Parts: sequence; C-alpha cells; structure tokens
Amino acid sequence: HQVLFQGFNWESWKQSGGWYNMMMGKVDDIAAAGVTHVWLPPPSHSVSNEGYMPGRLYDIDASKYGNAAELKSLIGALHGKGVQAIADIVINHRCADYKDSRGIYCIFEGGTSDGRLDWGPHMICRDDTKYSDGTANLDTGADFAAAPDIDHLNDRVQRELKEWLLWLKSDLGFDAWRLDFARGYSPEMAKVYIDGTSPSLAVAEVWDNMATGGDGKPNYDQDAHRQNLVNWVDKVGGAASAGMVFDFTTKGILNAAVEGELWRLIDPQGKAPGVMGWWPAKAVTFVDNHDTGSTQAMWPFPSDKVMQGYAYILTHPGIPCIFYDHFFNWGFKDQIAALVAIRKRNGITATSALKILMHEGDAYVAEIDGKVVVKIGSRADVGAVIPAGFVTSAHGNDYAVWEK
Ligand SMILES: [Ca+2]
Ligand SMILES: [Ca+2]
Ligand SMILES: [Ca+2]
Repeated sequence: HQVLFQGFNWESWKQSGGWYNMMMGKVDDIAAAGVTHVWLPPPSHSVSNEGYMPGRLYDIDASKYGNAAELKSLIGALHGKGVQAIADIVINHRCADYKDSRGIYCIFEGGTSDGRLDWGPHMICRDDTKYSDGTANLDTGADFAAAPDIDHLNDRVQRELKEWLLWLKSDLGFDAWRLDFARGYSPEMAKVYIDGTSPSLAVAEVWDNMATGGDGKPNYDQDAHRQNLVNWVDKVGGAASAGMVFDFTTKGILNAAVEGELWRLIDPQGKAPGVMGWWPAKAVTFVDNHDTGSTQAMWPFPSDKVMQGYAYILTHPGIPCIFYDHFFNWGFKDQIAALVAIRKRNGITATSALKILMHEGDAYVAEIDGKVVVKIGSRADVGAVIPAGFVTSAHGNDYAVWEK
C-alpha cells in the first residue's frame, strides 16, 4: 500500500503563525485517511516566497514556511503516525547571494560557516550565458530563464548536493524526494542524486507539453508523451531505481475526458491511456498540484468534477497523490477519505489489474482486481455491466463505486 499527499499550495507560505505549525494540526486527519507519504515545500531560503528560487540551501530558518524546529517537528509528528515525509528538491537552478567583479550575482553561499555550496560562476552551465563565465559544462537539460542553471556535470556540485541531500534526511528527517523541474537536467544526472542518497522514493516532475489539435484539446493518442516519461525512468535506472514520475499524461487526458469524453480513458491496446497503463508502479497520479491547480491554475481540473478525478486515481493502478486543497478546503474530506478506505479495504495497489468495461462519451466503468468497480459520467445507468455480487458503495456527483 502507498498513498501520497501534497501538503501545501501556492498560498501556503502566507499562513499566519507558519504553515508547518498549522500542518501540525492536520497530521491526524491526514494519517487517518490512509495517506502514507506527505510532500512538503522546498524547505530552504529562497529568493521567491514559495521556495522555488533557492539560495542558501542550508538556511532552513530563512524559509517562509517555517524554521528547522517547526519543520523537524512537523516531520516527527508525521513519522509518529507512520506517514513519511517528502521534500521538494529544487536543484536545476539556484540563486547567488553575492556579486563578483563582473557585478553579476553568481557567487553562492550554502548557508553555513565553511565553504560548502559556496560556488562561483564555474558552477553555472556555460550556455546559461546570463550568469556563467563560460568555464562550465553545457546544461544537461532545459534551462530555467529566471535563475542560474547549475552544471550538474561538475564533480564538486554532485558531491556537495549529495551531501546537502543526506543532511536533509539525517538532520531534518526527510524520507524521499520530489524532483522539481526534472526536465531541467538529464535523467542520468538525477540517477546520481537518487542513487547517492537512497530515498524511499523520488517522484520527478517531468512535464512536457501534450500533443493537441487545432481546436485546442489533447489528441486521443498520447503515447509519445508517455513514452518520454517512461524513458526517463528507464534512463534513471528503471526498476532498480527509486525514481518515479508524475503522470502528466493521465492528468492531461483525464482533464479533457471528464468533459463528456470518457472514451479517452482507454487506449487501442485496451490499457490505461497515461503512464498508468504502461508502467503503473512508476506512475504517481494526481488531479491537481500547486502549479496546475491552486491560485496558479495553469491547467486546472474541471472544477465541477474533481471527485470523478479522485474516483479514478484513488481506485485505479498507479500511485495516487491527493491535493491539500481538495482534502481540506473544498469539502471532499469524507468523500476522498472513503475512496481511500475502499482502496485499502481491498488491498488495491499501483500494480492492480485494470479491466475497463465501458468507454462511452458520458460514462467510464472499469474493474480493478475484480474486487472493485467504479463509474464516472452523467449516465444514470450502467448496472448492465456491473458483475454479479457487487453492492453499491461510495457514490456522489457523477460517480459511484462497487465492491463484492
Ligand atoms: Ca558558506
Ligand atoms: Ca537559467
Ligand atoms: Ca538546466
């Protein structure tokens, strides 16, 4: 069994009294729901309030979310309930604190006394012309416009980040990683970090654009989009590695499928369209996150049908990741907690067998491990396909579950 939970949103840093201290009070609810891992925001000092433009990686106390004591305390309370902690690891880029003879901010400070992480421009991918001095290696991945991209091919970088990472685990208590902007560097570079710190897991945000049409909807076939995510996992180490990836394929598809087009939820081979259908054990599914959802809403889920969203991911193969806002702010707490119960109640896991039974434009029915059957759509009747011995269980707007 394994169920992740994103424990923040784009507005969390603003929490009065501190976000970690407020989370302290949500530990029981979260654990009693069935959650197994909680994803927490970048804990370090950041030029940006949300934590995504890290500067002094060791300076945990400069964090808008809370200091080391409140964080360690939040983590400990999580461990007390058997719930693991996942840190949002942001290393594709980093900001410099001091300028150099050129007047360019490119001399970094780790946040300690000694020289750790006190890099200079030699540590910036040379093709990031804006900050480098041209001595470094070429960026192994995509660039981040607003900050210096770190040259992960440099020996001291790899050794010093691996050090920082291990420290997060030992001193703070973090169990696993969430690799921010993983398309920012090579899967071979992520492998170095994942292998060098051996985390319970490491889900990477590898987010590329989906193939769309003239009208602006995703195409039915999303194999190239999911093949890229699968290839990342393969290059990262495949099954031998703790690496995994967010199912943006499923997120993208589902986002349009619940719009009266549930025929999208099944591919030609009859398997699940997203990464779920080809490598569920490596797929972390989700409805929304701090980017897609929240106050950033770059790709929000049809507001009006979020539960079908959870109906889907909470009952299907692949690793479900519940979003803080939906579990506390929207009011699906009980509905969602139930679905998880049903999931656990049957031992349904990432690799569970999926047998779809209906892909009508307005109705999707599928049987998982033959023990559970779910349904999302405006169609009021599909009993015709519900096997024998199943009794209506959880249910709500445009969705219903069955068990036998
Ligand atoms: Ca220093
Ligand atoms: Ca950059
Ligand atoms: Ca990069």
